Amino acid sequence: GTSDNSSEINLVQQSMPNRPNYIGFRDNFVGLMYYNSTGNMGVLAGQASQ
Amino acid sequence: RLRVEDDFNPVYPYGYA
Amino acid sequence: RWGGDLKTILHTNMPNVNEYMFTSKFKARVMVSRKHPEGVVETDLSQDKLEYEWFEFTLPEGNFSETMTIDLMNNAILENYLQVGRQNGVLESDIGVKFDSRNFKLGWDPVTKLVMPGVYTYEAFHPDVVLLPGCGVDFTESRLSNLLGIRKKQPFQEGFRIMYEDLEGGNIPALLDVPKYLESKKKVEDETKNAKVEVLPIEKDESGRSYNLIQGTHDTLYRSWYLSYTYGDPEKGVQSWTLLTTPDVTCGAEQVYWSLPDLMQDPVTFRSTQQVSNYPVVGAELMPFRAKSFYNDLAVYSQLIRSYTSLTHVFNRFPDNQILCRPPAPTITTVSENV
Repeated sequence: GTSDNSSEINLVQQSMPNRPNYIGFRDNFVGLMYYNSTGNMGVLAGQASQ
Repeated sequence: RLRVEDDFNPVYPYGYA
Repeated sequence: RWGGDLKTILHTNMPNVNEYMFTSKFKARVMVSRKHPEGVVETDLSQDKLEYEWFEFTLPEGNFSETMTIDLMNNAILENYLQVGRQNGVLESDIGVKFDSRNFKLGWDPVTKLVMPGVYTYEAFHPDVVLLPGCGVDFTESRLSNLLGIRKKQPFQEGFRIMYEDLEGGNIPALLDVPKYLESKKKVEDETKNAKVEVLPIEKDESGRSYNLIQGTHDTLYRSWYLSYTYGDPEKGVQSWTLLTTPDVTCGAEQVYWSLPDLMQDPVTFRSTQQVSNYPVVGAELMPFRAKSFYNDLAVYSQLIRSYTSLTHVFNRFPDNQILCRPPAPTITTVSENV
C-alpha cells in the first residue's frame, strides 16, 4: 500500500535488515596531521632563533 | 505665565517677509 | 644578508555601513512598556510606572550618503518602537531616542526664554541626539560615533555611554504659538491706545502628540546633546568629557598591516606565530578608503524632492511633530571614495 494506516494489505509488509556500515579512524590515523599541505604545516624550529 | 511690557520688540520680521 | 625593497599595490571597496568594522549594530536603551495607573484617572493624568530595557539595533548594509544613515537609524528606533511599544502601550510621543541636526536654541530669546519664531530653524548645524528622561545610547563597540560627529575626550577609558542625566545643562526650549501672540499684540495695542501681552508655550502639536513641556517652565523633557555642549556649563556638561568633531562617512581610516610571512625575515620583536590573526607585519598603510568633502547649498531643498520621488513616508512618519520631524540634510558633508 501507498500509505501506512495499518490496513489489511498493510499486514503483509516484509523487512530486511539495514546494510551494515562500520565507522572508525583510518589505519595509523592517517587523516589528522595535515602532512605536506603548505596551507598549514608543522614547525619544529628552535625557540630562540625561529 | 509671562507678561512682557507694552513695547517689547522681538526682532524677527514676524507678520510677513 | 639580503634585503628587499618592498612595494605594494592595494585596492579595496568597502561599503560605508557594514557588519564588519562595526559601522553598523549600535545599541540604545528606550522605553519598553508604560503601565496604566489602576484606579486613577486615565486621560487626566498619565504618570505611572515605566520600564527601560537595553536593545541593540541593526542597519541594512551599504546605505551610504550619511544623510540616509542618520535617517536610517531613526527609522530603526521607530521599528522597535513599533513593535514593542505599540504592543505595550508606550506613547508615540515618547520615542525617547532620536538623531537630529538642528540647533533648537537658534531663535531663542533670553527675556521670554521661548523660541520666538515658532519653528525650529530647519538649517542643519551638526548631528546630535535627543533623549527623554531614563533613556540613553551606547557606542562602545559600534563606530557610529565617528559618523555621528561625537568623539570622547579621553578616549582610552572605556565606554561611550550617553545618558539623560549626563546631558545636564541643555533642554530644548518650547515654541511660542504664533496666533496667540499675534492676537494679543493686535488686540491689546489697538484697544488700549484707541480707548500687558501674554506669551504661552505650545502644549502639543496638531496630531495630538505631546511635547511634554515641564510644568511651570518653558523647557521640555528633551535634552539635546548639541545644546548641552555649547549652551551649558563647561564642567557640568558634555564639554568636560565629550568633543565635537566633523562627521565623516568613512567612519575613520584604520591602518592595514601587510604581512608576508615566508618571504621577509621577521622584524625585531616579532616571533613566528602561525595564528590566523598574528603574522609578522612588514609594512603599515592607511586603507585605500578615504573621505572626499562635498558641498551644495540646496541640501534641504534637494531633501524635499527626494520625499516626492520616493513616494513613501517611511522616513518621515511624524511630519506633524517639529522635534520628531525628519532631520535636515547637512549643507556640507563627505562621500567615501576608493583610491
